[PDB]
Amino acid sequence: RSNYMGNPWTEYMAKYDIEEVHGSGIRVDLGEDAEVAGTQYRLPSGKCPVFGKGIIIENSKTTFLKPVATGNQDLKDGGFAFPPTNPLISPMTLNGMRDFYKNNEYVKNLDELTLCSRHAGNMNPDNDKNSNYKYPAVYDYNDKKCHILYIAAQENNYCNKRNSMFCFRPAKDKLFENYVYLSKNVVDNWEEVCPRKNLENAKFGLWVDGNCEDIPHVNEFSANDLFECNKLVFELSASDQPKQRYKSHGKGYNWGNYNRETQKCEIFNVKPTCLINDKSYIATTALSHPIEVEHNFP
Amino acid sequence: ISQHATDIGMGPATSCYTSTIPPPKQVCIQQAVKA
Repeated sequence: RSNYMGNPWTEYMAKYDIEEVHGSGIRVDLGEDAEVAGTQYRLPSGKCPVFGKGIIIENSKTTFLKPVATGNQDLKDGGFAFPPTNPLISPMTLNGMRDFYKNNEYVKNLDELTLCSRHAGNMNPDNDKNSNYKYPAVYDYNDKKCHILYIAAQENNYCNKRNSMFCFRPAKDKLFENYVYLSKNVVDNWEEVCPRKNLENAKFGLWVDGNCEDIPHVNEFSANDLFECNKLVFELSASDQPKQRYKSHGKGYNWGNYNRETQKCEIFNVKPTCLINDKSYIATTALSHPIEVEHNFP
Repeated sequence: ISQHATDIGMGPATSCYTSTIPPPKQVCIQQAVKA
């Protein structure tokens, strides 16, 4: 029957269909495989930018963008970023990248996030005959710097001793609020087809028989503010981390309806198909920025 | 453990790189990455 027909929300709600628009893990994105000199590797592949995502290394929230340990350094002295090269490839400012690609009309005018992704996808290992492997990156809005990540791993907690493998986990945090985690597949029109802003005075719902109905079942987590609700949705979202096949393809608890008055983060794993206008609510996603709101309804 | 490093996303031990965006340019890590 036609219970889902005549939905005026279809185009507007397309960006909230995370399996379709992102198509990979969020918390941990390892949605693709790449063969390099006989060995199979895992790599981030989500089509959307992940706003406010960083990696916490053994309590330290200020280390993951530091270059990876080289030469005589012990492994725990470094972070996850590409080490210095001659000439320098990473980090590079937005202006530095626009200047670097000035003769390339297909690259030079890309938005900052897509440009960072394409710059990180540029240098290919000489061992990689088929150019399969493309590094992920972090864009820092505070100083407009693109950081190529040499380490594509996002979680490890097999971990411990300065030379032993460090323990690490992904998270939204005040210290990561200006970061953007970018896979090699970030789409050039993410602004149009991916989430970013939290929706003020709105709650996600499901369109049924010409009306926007409430999500029938939600998982209630208490949250002091929108930021804490966004952190909880991220912690529960699509994950490609090995549980022991290890690909979520974007499936997970990716959405939350934040009631600012009851201070409840109403978390769910089914895609929303409409919005309800309710002044008590803010609609968030695991991909969304933990602070920014869009005051206007829709 | 070797399999675990691959399953969590650890990438290839790589020293030299070549651009996929023109012009072709070689870039090498002067000192080896701590493994």
